[PDB]
Amino acid sequence: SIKKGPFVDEHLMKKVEAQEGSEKKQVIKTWSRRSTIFPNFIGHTFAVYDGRKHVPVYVTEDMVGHKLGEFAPTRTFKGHVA
Amino acid sequence: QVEYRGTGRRKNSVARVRLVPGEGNITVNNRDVREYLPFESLILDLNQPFDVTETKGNYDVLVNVHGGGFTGQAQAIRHGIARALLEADPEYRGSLKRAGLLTRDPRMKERKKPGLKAARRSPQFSKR
Amino acid sequence: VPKRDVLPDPIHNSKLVTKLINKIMLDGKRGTAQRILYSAFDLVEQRSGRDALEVFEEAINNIMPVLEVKNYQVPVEVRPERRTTLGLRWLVNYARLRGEKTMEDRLANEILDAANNTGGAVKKREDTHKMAEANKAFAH
Amino acid sequence: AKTSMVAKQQKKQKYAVREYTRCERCGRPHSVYRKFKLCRICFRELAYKGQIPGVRKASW
Amino acid sequence: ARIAGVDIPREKRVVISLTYIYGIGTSTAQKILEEANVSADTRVKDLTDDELGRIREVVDGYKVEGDLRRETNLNIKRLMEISSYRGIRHRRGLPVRGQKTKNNARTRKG
Amino acid sequence: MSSMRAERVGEQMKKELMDIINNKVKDPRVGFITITDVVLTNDLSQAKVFLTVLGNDKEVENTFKALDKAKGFIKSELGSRMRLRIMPELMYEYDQSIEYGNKIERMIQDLHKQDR
Amino acid sequence: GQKINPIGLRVGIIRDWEAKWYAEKDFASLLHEDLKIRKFIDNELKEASVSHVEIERAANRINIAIHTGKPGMVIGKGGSEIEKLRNKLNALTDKKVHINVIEIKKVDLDARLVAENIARQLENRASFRRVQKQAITRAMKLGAKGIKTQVSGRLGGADIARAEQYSEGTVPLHTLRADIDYAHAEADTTYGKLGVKVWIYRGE
RNA sequence: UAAGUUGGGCACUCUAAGUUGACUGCCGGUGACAAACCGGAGGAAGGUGGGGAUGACGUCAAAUCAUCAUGCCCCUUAUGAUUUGGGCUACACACGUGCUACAAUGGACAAUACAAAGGGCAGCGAAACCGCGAGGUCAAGCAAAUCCCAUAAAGUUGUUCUCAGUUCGGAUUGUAGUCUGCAACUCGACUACAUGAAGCUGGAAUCGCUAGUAAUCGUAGAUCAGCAUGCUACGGUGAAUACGU
RNA sequence: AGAACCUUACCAAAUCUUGACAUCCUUUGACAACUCUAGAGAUAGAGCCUUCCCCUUCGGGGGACAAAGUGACAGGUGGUG
Repeated sequence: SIKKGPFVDEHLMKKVEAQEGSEKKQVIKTWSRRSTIFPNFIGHTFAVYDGRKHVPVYVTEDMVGHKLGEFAPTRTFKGHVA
Repeated sequence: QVEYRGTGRRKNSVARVRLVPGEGNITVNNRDVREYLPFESLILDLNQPFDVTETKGNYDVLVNVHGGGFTGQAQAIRHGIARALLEADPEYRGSLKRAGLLTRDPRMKERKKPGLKAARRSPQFSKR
Repeated sequence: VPKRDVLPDPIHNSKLVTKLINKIMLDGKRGTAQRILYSAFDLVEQRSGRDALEVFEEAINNIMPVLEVKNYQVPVEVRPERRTTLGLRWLVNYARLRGEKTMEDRLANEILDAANNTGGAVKKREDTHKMAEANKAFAH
Repeated sequence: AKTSMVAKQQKKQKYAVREYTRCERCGRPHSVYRKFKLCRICFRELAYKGQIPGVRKASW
Repeated sequence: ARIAGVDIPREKRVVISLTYIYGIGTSTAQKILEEANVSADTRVKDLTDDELGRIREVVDGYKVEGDLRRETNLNIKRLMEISSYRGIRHRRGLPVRGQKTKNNARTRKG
Repeated sequence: MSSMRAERVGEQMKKELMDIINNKVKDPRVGFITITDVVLTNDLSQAKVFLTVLGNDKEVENTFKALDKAKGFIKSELGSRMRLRIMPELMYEYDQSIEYGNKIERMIQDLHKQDR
Repeated sequence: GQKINPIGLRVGIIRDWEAKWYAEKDFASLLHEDLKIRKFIDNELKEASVSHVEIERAANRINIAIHTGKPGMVIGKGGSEIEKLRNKLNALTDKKVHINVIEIKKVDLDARLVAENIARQLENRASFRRVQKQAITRAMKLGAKGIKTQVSGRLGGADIARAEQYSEGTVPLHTLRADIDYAHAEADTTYGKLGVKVWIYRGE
């Protein structure tokens, strides 16, 4: 479950810190599979690589029921007719 | 006084049956049989030794038994009692051979073979 | 061919109780089955107070069938051991199918009613009689 | 393919638990015994060969 | 009903009455019998003045009238409002931890 | 294992078989007024004859020990009579259904006794 | 499978193990070290046709015994080559060794020797049939209670996998008091692989 | 002595290696007198006592070039390959296996008993403390008949639920925590709380079991840094059925 | 007989082409532990250190390689039971 507090990658954090000191940036190329929701990612945007192409998704103010690891299933159409 | 000895080995249960003079009764691990062996009103079989062997003079029993289930332990008492009756005097050896319960039953749980499952059931057949 | 029968019984008076404790021993558990059949013993000795031996003997002497069947159907003479076994199996089947409230009210009602030579036990008895007598056309 | 797996499991790993105990003589990925570092079939092959001093089957 | 919530079976034991509707539940039976003393005295409703003296206080913290309903409603509102990375799998019957659905019968699904 | 053809062969073989067994088997001293019924396999190579005899459990045995010898004559004449290509081998067996059916009528007494 | 190498069942009853050492939980190290010497054996195999080796592990020393096809040059003229083999083994296994070369049984009645012989004969473009006839002839001349050699694969430069067997005498396989020698070999010239399993039954 | 912890012996059991023993080896009968068959005595083992490995010739152009090797054809600045995400597991679905319930022989609560086998050196975590539990923390002994994993469940002793979609039932999701993993989301397991669908023994068809048997209820091992409704091994209760082809 | 990464054979991206790995020739040699930086990581630049350890009669071998050239090549979970 949860260990070492919130789990990060310690290098995407460097990029977000560098781009957050000035006016916030709405473009961030990343992988975002070893990161969790925490208040320092508010107001930014992330392009999570689901496996074919990373797609930007903007951070909202209500990140309690969502995680930035995945925004859409890597199974496109979820392997079903409907 | 004199004390005879017998043993019962069946269903991986060994009872070190020791026979002593007295009214005729048992002490399984220095305890009574009724509550030690759960739902064991079957002591009729356990006292069948007294009803069919050596007239009906009951002989006190002291038993130290470990291993196997409670029913297997109970039947293991019978073998030790029968052995003690045998070694008391050979007169009833033939009668015990003719009264049953003397030939030790080698029937214990056997091995598990591949193909069985949680229920010991062979695999099914390719139906439909 | 061998049967591996068991002689002794906690209640020595009747040896059919061995078959009883064996068949009611479902799901690999013996203690509670023996407990509930003792409860049936007690209640049948209590309701219409009499020794359970007589009522049980009436049940095991009136519900015994003489007509069975072994794409052709033929009546066949029944061996006494198979007849008693089938009777006891039907008794436990009635116990299961009745599905009454208490542990043993169904069992005691079954044995008492079979002793009365009435009820679903004799209904199944006459079903066996008439179903087998319908098959007599293949006897010749 | 596995020709680069034989070295990848031998090359550096990003963290503590990143490897698998593959066979040494064989390259079979799955069904390996960690006590011998050998796959399922290699153990049988050497046991039929009598290399290990362990006792034979049918002892129970 | 009278004690709390919406309706309570009549002439029944308390342990099932408190769990007939959204409420304390019967998994907390050990905790409630350790804290409170109102239990199944007998299978009928024997609610007297001595009864309900402190069981209402013991269960007071468990406000269950529409609390679970509002919690679930806001959760699904966030689900279908915010990006539905879980909402997409909530239509097919998959939990947060996954189900690997293969035998999709007509219970959860249309 | 049975076809209409086997049934016709059985009927027409029964008619001739009863005739021969009671009108041409002289030599066996134990002749018996018999009734018969015959069944065959689908391929007409095997035939079972079922019959009844009058007498004790030594007279049925004498008659059987006589039928056993006479089988050759029966087969010869039967092949000399019928158009069928392959002579089925013949074995003679009592029709136990006669006694079994009679025992089948026996328990009828039990049903009528308890209800009266 | 239907047929399994019988020396697998034979070992542990009448015959000793192929490799022997003291017992401990560190069997992985011992086996992975022994595999290196087993693979190194091929260097002496390719010239002396050594049947097999029994390796022993003393308190801190290693003892081996090879069954060479001829001892004259494996022992050298006066020990001109054993020392370098010992040194190479010491370097490769990171531990010393005590080589004790013993010549295989004087008669070429063993299994692996003749298996390699017929494998090389096939690889040298010689009729497997005539080679087998010579092998069984000298096998019965030398005296053996039972001997069979199977072959499989694309024999005689063909494209069909056929199998042949040429046995002689009483050969009890299901019997356990047999004391047999199962062998194997691989041979080819330009076509796939052609496996041969020679079986020897010497005494009961 | 709480307790085989201690002094004393290996008496019993148990414990591993030699030795008798069930081999037709004796009797009576049957059988062409023979082989053999039946019954018996002795006898634990009576007609090979039981269980397990050993699977003839071969059949399936059965499976494996993906353990490995392997002849040939092809790419060999890609048909080789370093690193990051997933994916083999998606669902209108069907399939077969396996697990869980449809129950009051039952469920729920409380005291209480019987087992063997396997692994263990940095692993097996004695006792104990804390916590809502998972588990957190400290901590004994042990290269093993010493010590641990680890308690056996059903069952015995009393009670309750009283025939309902049930004090049956946990599918479903949500809330807050635990072990391991830097990481538990496609993507581990467990816990405390709530929610409570179907299912009230299942139609034609259909599989399994011949005695310590099924069925049932527990235990251990590997798979693993952690993750078994799968597998193997061990243990407990324990029946009728085969007249007959 | 263990699918979150490694695991995996596929796709996308960052990417090299005697290649990821390994051997044969030579320039030669105990194989680089840790940090800063560009980079999603790889990888790369460096600071730093890997660093004759065994025989060494002074070489050399081997013995690992730090990087390089070389022709083979290696390689295919590419195919064919």
